[PDB]
Amino acid sequence: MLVFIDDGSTNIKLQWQESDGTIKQHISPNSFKREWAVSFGDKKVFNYTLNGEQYSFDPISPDAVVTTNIAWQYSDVNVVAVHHALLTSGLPVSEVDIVCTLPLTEYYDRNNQPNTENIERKKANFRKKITLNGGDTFTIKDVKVMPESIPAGYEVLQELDELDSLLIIDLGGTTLDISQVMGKLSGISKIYGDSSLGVSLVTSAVKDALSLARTKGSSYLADDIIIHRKDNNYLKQRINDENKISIVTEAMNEALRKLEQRVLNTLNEFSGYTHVMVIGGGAELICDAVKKHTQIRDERFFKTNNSQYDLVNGMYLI
Amino acid sequence: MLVFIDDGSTNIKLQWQESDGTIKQHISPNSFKREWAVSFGDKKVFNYTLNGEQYSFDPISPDAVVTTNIAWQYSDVNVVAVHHALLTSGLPVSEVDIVCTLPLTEYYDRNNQPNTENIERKKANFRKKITLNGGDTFTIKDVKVMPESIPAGYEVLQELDELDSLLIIDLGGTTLDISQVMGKLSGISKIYGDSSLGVSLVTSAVKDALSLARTKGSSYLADDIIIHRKDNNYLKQRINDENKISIVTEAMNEALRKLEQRVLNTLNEFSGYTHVMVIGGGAELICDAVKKHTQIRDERFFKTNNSQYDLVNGMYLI
Amino acid sequence: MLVFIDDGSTNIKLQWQESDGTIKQHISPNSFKREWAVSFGDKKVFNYTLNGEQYSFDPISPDAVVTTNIAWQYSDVNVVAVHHALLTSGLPVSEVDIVCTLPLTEYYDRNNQPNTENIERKKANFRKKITLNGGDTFTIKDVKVMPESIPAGYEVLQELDELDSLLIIDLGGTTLDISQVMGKLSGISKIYGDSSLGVSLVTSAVKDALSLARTKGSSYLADDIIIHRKDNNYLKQRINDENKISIVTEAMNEALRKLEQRVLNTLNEFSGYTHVMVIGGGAELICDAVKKHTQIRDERFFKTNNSQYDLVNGMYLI
Amino acid sequence: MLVFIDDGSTNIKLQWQESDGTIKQHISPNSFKREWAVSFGDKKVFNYTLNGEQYSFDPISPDAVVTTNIAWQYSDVNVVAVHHALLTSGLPVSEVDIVCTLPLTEYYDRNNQPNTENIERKKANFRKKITLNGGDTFTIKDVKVMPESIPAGYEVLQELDELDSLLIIDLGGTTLDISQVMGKLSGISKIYGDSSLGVSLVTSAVKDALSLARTKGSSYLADDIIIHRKDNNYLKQRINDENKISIVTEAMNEALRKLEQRVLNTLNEFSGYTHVMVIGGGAELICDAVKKHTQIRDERFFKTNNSQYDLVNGMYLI
Amino acid sequence: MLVFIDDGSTNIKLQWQESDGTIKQHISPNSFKREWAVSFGDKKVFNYTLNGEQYSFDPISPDAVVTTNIAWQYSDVNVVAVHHALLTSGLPVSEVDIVCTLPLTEYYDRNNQPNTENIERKKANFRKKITLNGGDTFTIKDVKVMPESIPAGYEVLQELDELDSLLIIDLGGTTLDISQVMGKLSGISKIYGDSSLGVSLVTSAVKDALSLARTKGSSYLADDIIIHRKDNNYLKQRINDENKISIVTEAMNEALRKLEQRVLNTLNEFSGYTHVMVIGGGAELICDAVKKHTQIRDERFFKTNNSQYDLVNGMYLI
Ligand SMILES: Nc1ncnc2c1ncn2[C@@H]1O[C@H](COP(=O)(O)OP(=O)(O)NP(=O)(O)O)[C@@H](O)[C@H]1O
Ligand SMILES: Nc1ncnc2c1ncn2[C@@H]1O[C@H](COP(=O)(O)OP(=O)(O)NP(=O)(O)O)[C@@H](O)[C@H]1O
Ligand SMILES: Nc1ncnc2c1ncn2[C@@H]1O[C@H](COP(=O)(O)OP(=O)(O)NP(=O)(O)O)[C@@H](O)[C@H]1O
Ligand SMILES: Nc1ncnc2c1ncn2[C@@H]1O[C@H](COP(=O)(O)OP(=O)(O)NP(=O)(O)O)[C@@H](O)[C@H]1O
Ligand SMILES: Nc1ncnc2c1ncn2[C@@H]1O[C@H](COP(=O)(O)OP(=O)(O)NP(=O)(O)O)[C@@H](O)[C@H]1O
Repeated sequence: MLVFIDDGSTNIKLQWQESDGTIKQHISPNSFKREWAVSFGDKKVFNYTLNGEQYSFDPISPDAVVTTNIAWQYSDVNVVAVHHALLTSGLPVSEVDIVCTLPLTEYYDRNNQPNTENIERKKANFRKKITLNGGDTFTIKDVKVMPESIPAGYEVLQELDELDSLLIIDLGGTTLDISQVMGKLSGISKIYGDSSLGVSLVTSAVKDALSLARTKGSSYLADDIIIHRKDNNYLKQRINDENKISIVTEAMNEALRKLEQRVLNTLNEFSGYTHVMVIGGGAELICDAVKKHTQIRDERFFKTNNSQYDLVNGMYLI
Repeated sequence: MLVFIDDGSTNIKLQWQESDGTIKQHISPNSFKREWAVSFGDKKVFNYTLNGEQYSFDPISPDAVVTTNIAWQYSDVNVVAVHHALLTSGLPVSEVDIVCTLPLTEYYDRNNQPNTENIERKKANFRKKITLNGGDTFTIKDVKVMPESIPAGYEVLQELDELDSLLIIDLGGTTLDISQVMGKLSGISKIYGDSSLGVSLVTSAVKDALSLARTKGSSYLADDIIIHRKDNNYLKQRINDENKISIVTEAMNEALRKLEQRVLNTLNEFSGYTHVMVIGGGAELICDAVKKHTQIRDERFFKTNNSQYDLVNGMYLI
Repeated sequence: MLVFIDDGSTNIKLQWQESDGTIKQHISPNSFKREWAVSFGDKKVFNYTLNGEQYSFDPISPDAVVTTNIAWQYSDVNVVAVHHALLTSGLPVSEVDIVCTLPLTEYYDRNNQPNTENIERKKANFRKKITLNGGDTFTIKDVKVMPESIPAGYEVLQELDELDSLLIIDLGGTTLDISQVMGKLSGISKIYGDSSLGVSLVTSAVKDALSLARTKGSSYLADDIIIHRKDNNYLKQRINDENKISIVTEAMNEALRKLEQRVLNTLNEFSGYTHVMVIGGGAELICDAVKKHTQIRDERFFKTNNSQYDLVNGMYLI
Repeated sequence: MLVFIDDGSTNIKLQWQESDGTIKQHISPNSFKREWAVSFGDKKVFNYTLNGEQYSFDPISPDAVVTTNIAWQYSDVNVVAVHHALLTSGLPVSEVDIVCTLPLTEYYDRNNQPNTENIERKKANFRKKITLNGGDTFTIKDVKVMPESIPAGYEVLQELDELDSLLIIDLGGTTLDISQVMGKLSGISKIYGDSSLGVSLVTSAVKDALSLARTKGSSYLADDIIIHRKDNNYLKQRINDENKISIVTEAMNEALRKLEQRVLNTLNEFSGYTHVMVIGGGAELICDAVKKHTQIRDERFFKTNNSQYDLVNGMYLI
Repeated sequence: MLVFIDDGSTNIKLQWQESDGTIKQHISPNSFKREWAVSFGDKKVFNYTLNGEQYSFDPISPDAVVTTNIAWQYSDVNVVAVHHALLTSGLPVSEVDIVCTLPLTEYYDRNNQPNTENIERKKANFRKKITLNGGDTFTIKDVKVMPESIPAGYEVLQELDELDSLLIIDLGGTTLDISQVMGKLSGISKIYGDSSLGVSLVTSAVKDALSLARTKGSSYLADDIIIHRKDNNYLKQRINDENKISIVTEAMNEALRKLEQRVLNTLNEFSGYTHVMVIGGGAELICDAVKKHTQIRDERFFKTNNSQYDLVNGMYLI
């Protein structure tokens, strides 16, 4: 099979069609500790070994390595993460072939051409050899790359025309990727990638707030707080023992407001967009401010019900 | 081949006869950005390099260089534009020979003789060396020039007589060129060229109106508005998000009315014309006001169905 | 060669015998604009330079200089006109010698002798130096003058007798020249020259009528109207766009009738004429009124088929 | 007030008597660009709006509209020009009444009577509505016309007699107006107007010479060169950067010599003048050649110290 | 005090006269990171808080925000920058009143009048409330604006005359501002502002070159390279560890040559300038090419010894 992995910093997204026309979407959060897991026998398992150090999954605790740093797309951790995600697919273990991502800024340069060097460093990373203990790993044979902007506009761009342009706003954990594509993928006017502007901004405050609230925890738990920002009762079941939900919520809310400003300022680098779309899990978080700031009328704004998956789906339906 | 390029400021017009008696008319809008295009592979392409800077096509966005300035007929951009136009001809890439234009005022002087200096500066411009990346460019060998007035009257002038005169009104993007030719090209009484009076007058207001309407765009898009001035529904599909079609249409209409006055005033420099013709894409825009102002009876007024092409056709059928 | 130029105000008439006994008659209308002609290469040409100003031919348009003023026989324009006429002869360019005209009043004075002063001013005018651009002009060496009356009667006067007299009426564009010659050129009784009575009278009304009819034009075009006064259809092909042929024809007809009166009044200054002849292009216009007013019987009235040329032929066949 | 405006093509001349017996002469050069002026606040101002287009003053640069064309006496520009001139008078803004000019040829026709049609078209032009921005314009109520020949001879004609005639030569920018008036305004023998023979002849060569000398400029600057033709040092302060003062001066001198010829030829249409006067700013330029050509003795030749103003003064002191 | 801040994109320039007739010039580079500075106590300090986010100075490292984007004249950063600059003046902290800049294109519009809207948005920006921690900030009371072209010509324009024109070329980091002012500030013929043509062109290539040379750095460091382009030894002390000075210098030199072309092309929009001046820090970089291209003689070309300060000085000495 050719199988699609959108390897994001925080979540691996898979698209893959079992020959029965069965196209499947499978997501896997990345949260890895640099040591093995301790067993009590009932499929408690998934300890991986690669180039000295070893790893195993941990969703909940600190010293799961933080992956918001830029160079995640050449990390050894990345290889671990992707293997682990595909090992929980429900696929027949085998050799297979894949397509993966690069961030917008990685492919390109001063004269807006493919950065073959960085593209190939990427391909080479998935050659690294890795062992899971009691069990065989899938083998990853052929690798190719796509950028992280275009394909999420795919369907919408089709029924657009030839003289108009769709602004695709991709906000991920690490990177804000913006592209303007004129009227189908007939043309791509302008791209922009800002690897310092991600959802990380608030997560990496709220981590510190949770530590103040005596809940020193994983990045994943912190994101779980951000996802359920609206229910104070839910947050009671996660913030360890306090009336100081109050310290955390306000610190979270302040830093949330301060994300918007810098993201919107970045948008005013582009103009002449006829249609505007917002994809990525972070779309949920900024959607209304964007829609309102760009004065687009309802029919020209498309924001989907599974924003998190738009990109890998697009990669597939090319 | 000898191939005919009417190189207008805004549109390159080509006439060229494949030896099978096949004479072809091909037009190409000029809209170029001073940087390369960004690829996704499916003949996405056409990045040109000449004397330091580089260029690529963009129909839609600002910072495509505005070519309404006078000196376009010695611009490096011009060379780019003409090469690009011929690269989309469907011709066998090769060495070839061409004829091109000069504006009426460029050929001539105080004692109404050829301005060999300006004629030769023109020829020399098409010697400039240029590279397109993955592909070979046609080579332009022998160059000659014709003026931008005479040849569009050619057929009509033939079946005129010898004692009467045809007024050819050429309105282009930059230049209003008027000539009076007595009874076939047996004689040419009077010429006149006004390089400050072009269609640009309205385009360069409506550009600013579109920016007010939050549609900061290419000259080409603005011309597309002017071409479809009559359908408010069409203009809904181009004016980005507004009841303020209203601001744009009136500003456009006012500036349109104010073109006519200055063009008609210019005509009252000539007299004794028996026959009147109007050529160029701009003919469409002023035709009725001229016809009515000059009190010519129907049989003496000739305005064609492809006004935009009259000149290059004339160049050819000499 | 000695070549004959009847230099009339409006038309240069040439007579010249190629040594093969080949006597040729060639006429050239004078209509000159004080600036050079504009080329498209196909023998488009004939720009002359003399004593500062320059000239070129224009048959059709105003600001061709009007030559009905008296002093035409010392004008610099005259030199231009005569050179131009001989340059279209089909002669081998060279040095040559010529005879030319003077009006009746110019040769003579109070005691009816040659006016050597005016005769010599005339000769000196054809010494003026003149350049045509790409080409050599004929050189005019020896010059002599004849008066504008006698020689047109030449053949008829021969077979007349010795006791009877022939009235020669020369009506030109500027001048009415009348002479009575008794019985061959054995004697010349009486001359009379009226330089204010020419065909100009009607031409210079009809010019203004044509301007009323929005056909502001050359003197030549106006004469072309006068020549084809009889065909309303012809005049439709020249009068620019009107039911107001009506304004022009009546104004022309009125002024035509008013010529006759003053010319006939002038004739009643002479008496005792046995034979009457009318020469010049204007003869056509007044012939019947004269014939009828002078009650001459048919056999004594001679009006030729090429009245325009009678004088230069006479100059030659002396 | 009844206020006198000699509206010449190039300069508006005003005469006007503040009720304190204060008669004032005020002149204003016409040089107008078809767009508004850009402010820095210190009475930087004078932007006028009339019938679509707008205007403001510019003395120095090209695309100030050239007003040497004939139809200036029905131009909308004319109205602008006259308003502007009167706005710099130092008059109390108000309703007022005026007398203005027409060229000699405009008043008259084939039967030498007032051309009421053209006289009234003139009157109607000054009804046009015009706005200056921050400020009120004078209102022009009652309008009458005078011809451009007679009144400049006024005083001199008074102390002439009744049997002799004064030739008034008016040379303006566009028009050569000549009149012969017998012995006071007791009679006017003959008029003549040549609207193609003005000072423009040299100005419109020297403009092109200045462009050759890389000094592409206003008509006004060119006239400023003509006015200071005698000081090479002055012309150093205006001709932008060159030893090629040499190219300009000779081209100017040649075209100057070639004016004289055609103007003198025009004079030989008149005769029997006892007294000769030369008025207009152009008088300065041709005075000596005329005086010498007409062999008038000193006491019969009157050429004034403010030739430019003779006409408007005459209009007033009728 | 009224104190003069020329707020340029890259450098704040101050002029201010301590009542002792003491006029002072003080410049401050803008380079700000969106987080606070870390102390070791010895006046290590200058952390500012405004509308959520905070800022502090950093000259040396990336993620100091790049201010070459257009909208810098309404940025919150701008307010920070200006406060910071004035906090290092050596002034008594207080309420004070200021004048500041706008770019040429910001003041004006289609009908060349003040753009009150943009002028007032500017004034309002300096109302924003800001806190520096341990210390009081100056309070900015009254604000007015001047354009970025005129005042740098001030002294020179005074001793010019009234019929000639001075071309002031302002090249800044973001904007090329050109103005032609006729003979003192008696008149201003033509302005032009190109906000896409700044020194940024080369800086924003050389930034990327430095990253190739493993010296990923601040804009300021990159400018420091450009300033000391001539000493290879100096550049050894800044380019981190390489024989590949070679990669950087050539990339810098190429992009430098390609600035000139586009700036000179822009100049050929103006003509008739008698005097030419070049101001701004960028003047140093293009001076010779301009001087040579415009063929001005030495005495008409003025380029000062503190080009960077010409504008704020002019603002003051109005
Ligand atoms: N439904 C959601 N509600 C709230 N927060 C969410 C939601 N989905 C995702 N997030 C958060 O947003 C973060 C970044 O968005 P996401 O699109 O998942 O990044 P990614 O694709 O994994 N990485 P990348 O695009 O490479 O930066 C996630 O890690 C979560 O913390
Ligand atoms: N069919 C049309 N309807 C309306 N506007 C048109 C049409 N065709 C052209 N135009 C407009 O008229 C402008 C100038 O006419 P055009 O003849 O196309 O110029 P050109 O020959 O390419 N250039 P030039 O003659 O050098 O100024 C175009 O750029 C369009 O904006
Ligand atoms: N065949 C003709 N029919 C009608 N009108 C004619 C004809 N030939 C000439 N004319 C008119 O008569 C005018 C004067 O007669 P023409 O004899 O041609 O003058 P000329 O000899 O050239 N000049 P001149 O004798 O010096 O006044 C011409 O200019 C024509 O307008
Ligand atoms: N004192 C002068 N010395 C030299 N040239 C002058 C002088 N005064 C005027 N001129 C030139 O002569 C031109 C025409 O003369 P002028 O009398 O000023 O015209 P006008 O009366 O304003 N116009 P008009 O009579 O309608 O053609 C001016 O535009 C100047 O170029
Ligand atoms: N002396 C110098 N030598 C070389 N480069 C310089 C010099 N001074 C300034 N520059 C460069 O030129 C750039 C822009 O010129 P500068 O006049 O400083 O801009 P500004 O006035 O601060 N901003 P703006 O006019 O709004 O674009 C600076 O940021 C430097 O990179």
